Amino acid sequence: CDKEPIHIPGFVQPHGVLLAIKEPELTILQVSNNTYNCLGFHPEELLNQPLRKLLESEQIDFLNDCLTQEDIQIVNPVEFTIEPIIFDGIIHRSNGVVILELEPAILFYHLVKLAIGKLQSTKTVTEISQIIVTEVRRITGFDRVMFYRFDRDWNGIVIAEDKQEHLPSYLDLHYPASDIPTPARKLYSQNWLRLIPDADYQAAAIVPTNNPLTDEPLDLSGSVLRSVSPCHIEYLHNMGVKASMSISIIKNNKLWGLIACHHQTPKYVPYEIRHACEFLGQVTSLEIATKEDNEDSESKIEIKSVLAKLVEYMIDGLINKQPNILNLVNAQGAAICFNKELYLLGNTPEKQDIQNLLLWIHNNIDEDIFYTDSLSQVYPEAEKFKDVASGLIALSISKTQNKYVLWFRPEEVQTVNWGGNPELWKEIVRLKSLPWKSYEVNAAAELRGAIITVV
Amino acid sequence: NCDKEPIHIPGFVQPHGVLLAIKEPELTILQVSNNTYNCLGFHPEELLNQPLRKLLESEQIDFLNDCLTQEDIQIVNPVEFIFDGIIHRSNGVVILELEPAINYFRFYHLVKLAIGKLQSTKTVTEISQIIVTEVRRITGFDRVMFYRFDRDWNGIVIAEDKQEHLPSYLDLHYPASDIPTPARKLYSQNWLRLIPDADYQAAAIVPTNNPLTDEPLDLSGSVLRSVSPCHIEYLHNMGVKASMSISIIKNNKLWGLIACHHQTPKYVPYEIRHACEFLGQVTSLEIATKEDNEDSESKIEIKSVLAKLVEYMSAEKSFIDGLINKQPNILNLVNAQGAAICELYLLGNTPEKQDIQNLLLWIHNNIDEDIFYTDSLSQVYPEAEKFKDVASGLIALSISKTQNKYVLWFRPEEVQTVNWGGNELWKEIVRLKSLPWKSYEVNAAAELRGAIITVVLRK
Ligand SMILES: C=CC1=C(C)/C(=C/c2[nH]c(Cc3[nH]c(/C=C4\NC(=O)C(C)=C4C=C)c(C)c3CCC(=O)O)c(CCC(=O)O)c2C)NC1=O
Ligand SMILES: C=CC1=C(C)/C(=C/c2[nH]c(Cc3[nH]c(/C=C4\NC(=O)C(C)=C4C=C)c(C)c3CCC(=O)O)c(CCC(=O)O)c2C)NC1=O
Repeated sequence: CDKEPIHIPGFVQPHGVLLAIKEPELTILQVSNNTYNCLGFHPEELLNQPLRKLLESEQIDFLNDCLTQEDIQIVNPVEFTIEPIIFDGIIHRSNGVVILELEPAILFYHLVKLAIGKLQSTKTVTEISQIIVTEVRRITGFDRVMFYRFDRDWNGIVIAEDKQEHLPSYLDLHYPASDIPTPARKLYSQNWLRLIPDADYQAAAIVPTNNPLTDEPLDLSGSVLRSVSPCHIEYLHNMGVKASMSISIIKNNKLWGLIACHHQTPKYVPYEIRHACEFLGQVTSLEIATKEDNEDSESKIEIKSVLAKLVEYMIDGLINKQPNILNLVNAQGAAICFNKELYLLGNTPEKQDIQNLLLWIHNNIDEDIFYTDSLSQVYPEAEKFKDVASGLIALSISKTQNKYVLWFRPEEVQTVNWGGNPELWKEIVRLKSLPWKSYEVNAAAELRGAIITVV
Repeated sequence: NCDKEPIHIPGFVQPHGVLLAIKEPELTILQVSNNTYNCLGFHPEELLNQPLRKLLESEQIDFLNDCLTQEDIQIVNPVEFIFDGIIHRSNGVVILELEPAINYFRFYHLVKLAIGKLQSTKTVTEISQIIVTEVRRITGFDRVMFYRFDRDWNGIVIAEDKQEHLPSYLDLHYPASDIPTPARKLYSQNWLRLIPDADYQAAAIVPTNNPLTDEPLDLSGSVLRSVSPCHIEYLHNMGVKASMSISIIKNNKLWGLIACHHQTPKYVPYEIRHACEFLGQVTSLEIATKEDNEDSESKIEIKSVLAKLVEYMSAEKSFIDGLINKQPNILNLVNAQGAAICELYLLGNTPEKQDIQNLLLWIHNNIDEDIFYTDSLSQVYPEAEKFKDVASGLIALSISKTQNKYVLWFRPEEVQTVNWGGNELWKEIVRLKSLPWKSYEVNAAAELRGAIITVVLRK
């Protein structure tokens, strides 16, 4: 599945025409199969003929001036005419042979400028998600538009949705990482927009399948007409999705998420709308990456500040004054266990249970800092106090002196709603606290030296 | 003072257009610019609490209602009433601005080519030169300058495309006083601004207050809004009789301005205006992407330097020998040219012994923080003037304030020659001051203190 090269299917979607054209002669090296019905010329009539076979010398002068540019895509939304049939066209190099793609014409900043400032006023990522799904639905008119964030395991989840009122909601449904394989994620990373105008499309083959000069298969990663994987066309047929459009939300040059637009009737997206939506991806990708670092750096500076108030306080100021020890790592409870002395704070396991956990940590843990979001899986007795200390951060200030600090977090029962995973599927996570942030555990490890310093 | 001027409600508008403040949804023309009688054939008193239908054809107000049904009217701008109309709701009454209506295939083609050239850039300076060149090629203004703002809100001409004979204002800093806070906010709201004729006589709106609510007409969204007198006096002072500006915006803050200037009067059509405004939006997103990626690269390499330093401290008998002798060393962490780990251990271009000893004396006697930094050590410690050549910028890292365990970084003085346009030329020499410390460098210094204490307590 991840081994399958979707980027070189050897086929294209019927609605457009593909022409791999070598340069400088502009000889037509490769064509699709729908070159006849769409362009009139039969596929054998076009092969190895120079591009002047179907284009005017003035349009060819235009295309050659486009070839002079450092990147041809600066001119990309080209308009050619070939019965004065009109075609929007896409130009891009791949394996040297310039791919040209023709989609028939339909007879833009105002559409986006509302959305740009509407995104500029956002505060949280979820606001960006809801605003962008609503705006993409209003611009496109798709029956369904879902913002779909990837997680640390590259699982999907419908973080936002805007749909037909009669359609079922897929909100906050998780999907397995298998549903979007690695080659698909790479093509989404390299393509701002992906389009499947009709799920019932009969693929037209690229004849010859290989480039006549190089024998290499034609690379179609940047091709807007690239054939869909049947493994996904069958999935669209299962859902009734006769039209599909994905906008790749990218952050740190990697696929932060997707915006999927499913339409029950088959739907062709005008280039002026594709320009409006592909531009909206750059705005959403920037507003998300900017809002995310603000929530993280402000969280990181805040954890750094409460440690500073703790250091100036100093056992006295750790458990007493307003920025207390459990504020440092956002714990629910805490226990300072110095020798036979025990200082509880917040909600903690009873003193016998804490002494048992301390004997366990003295036997097992061999590091100054140890942390888990589910203590029950390593210290099974913790199941009795899962509701006060499902999560633990042990800070062994001194192994020989029996000096420990134990942060405690309550169980966080999670109800993960999958669309199947190896129909609806609830997954009930339990004995698991809210996971520790990395900076919280780093501040907890730093607190050991901050405690030793005040001797 | 100048920062407390309500420029958004002059009560007047630029003569070249006609403003009509109409109350929704009756299309009742509550307010008109006084110049209606000349360019419209209708006296200002003829359209007061009158329906808009008396002035516009019913075939055109039928489209206007379909525009008003939308959540945002601006999608329909410019309406074709021969006049170009701009509709935008503001302060109750919707505003209808009418301008005379002035093929153009090369214009849109080079517009998209300019958008692609902006997307092909890799540094902010390339975006600056490209956007000024393209806006000049699109508009024909005699002068086009990119005007980046300072953290002190000083301007600076970072890019310029001007006439061959015109003076170059490049690199000239300008005082923040030139752009008062309300003007900065209005430029943060209105993305494009035009004064077609600096010598214009303002057209008053009758009534000045809203007839139904005794409120000023909020011209903040108006494209015909009259300029404040001070800006027009400056336009007379340097003789540019027509101006355009494109707001560059990042994080909802005015990151800069693309100032256009013309010796002759110029009347930019709404099509070229909207194209330049979209180019400014593209330039804003591109500059934000470049700056964020550059900050991410510098932060990642600084974290890698810190990780290598921690690995050296964990793989050497004394951590000072892993911080100094090994490469990357402690200088790589904060981009310093000198260092001194206090005993004492020098590294690189540092003040000589007894000079650094006096610096540690002043540090123990005065500084009262875990970490301290300044780009001009001499102005808080005069003795540093004797060694400003090697240590004008300092980072004092208080590993242990009590027993005097310190780490100091040093930067040489970098003399700056700030060529000001005002308090004509006003060159200002800045000395006794090193290059400014970047915030991530100070963060790396504090993280180095924490990692040093951790590896020390490992012993
Ligand atoms: C309710 C459940 C549910 C799931 C799981 C789901 C997954 C899923 N699979 C794909 C495409 C999707 N899926 C696959 C491949 C596979 N995927 C597989 O599960 C297997 C076995 C293969 C094949 C080996 C590919 C290669 C692509 C990308 C195709 C393209 O965009 O051209 C998308 C993107 C759809 C679009 O952009 O139009 C989604 C959301 N959608 C849903 O609604
Ligand atoms: C020779 C070069 C040159 C300079 C330096 C210049 C100044 C200048 N001052 C302002 C803002 C600027 N400046 C002021 C005000 C003031 N101005 C003052 O000198 C004082 C003392 C005040 C305050 C009382 C205002 C009110 C505005 C905003 C005007 C507006 O758009 O409403 C702009 C941006 C306005 C626009 O986009 O047209 C410019 C270009 N224009 C030029 O052509």
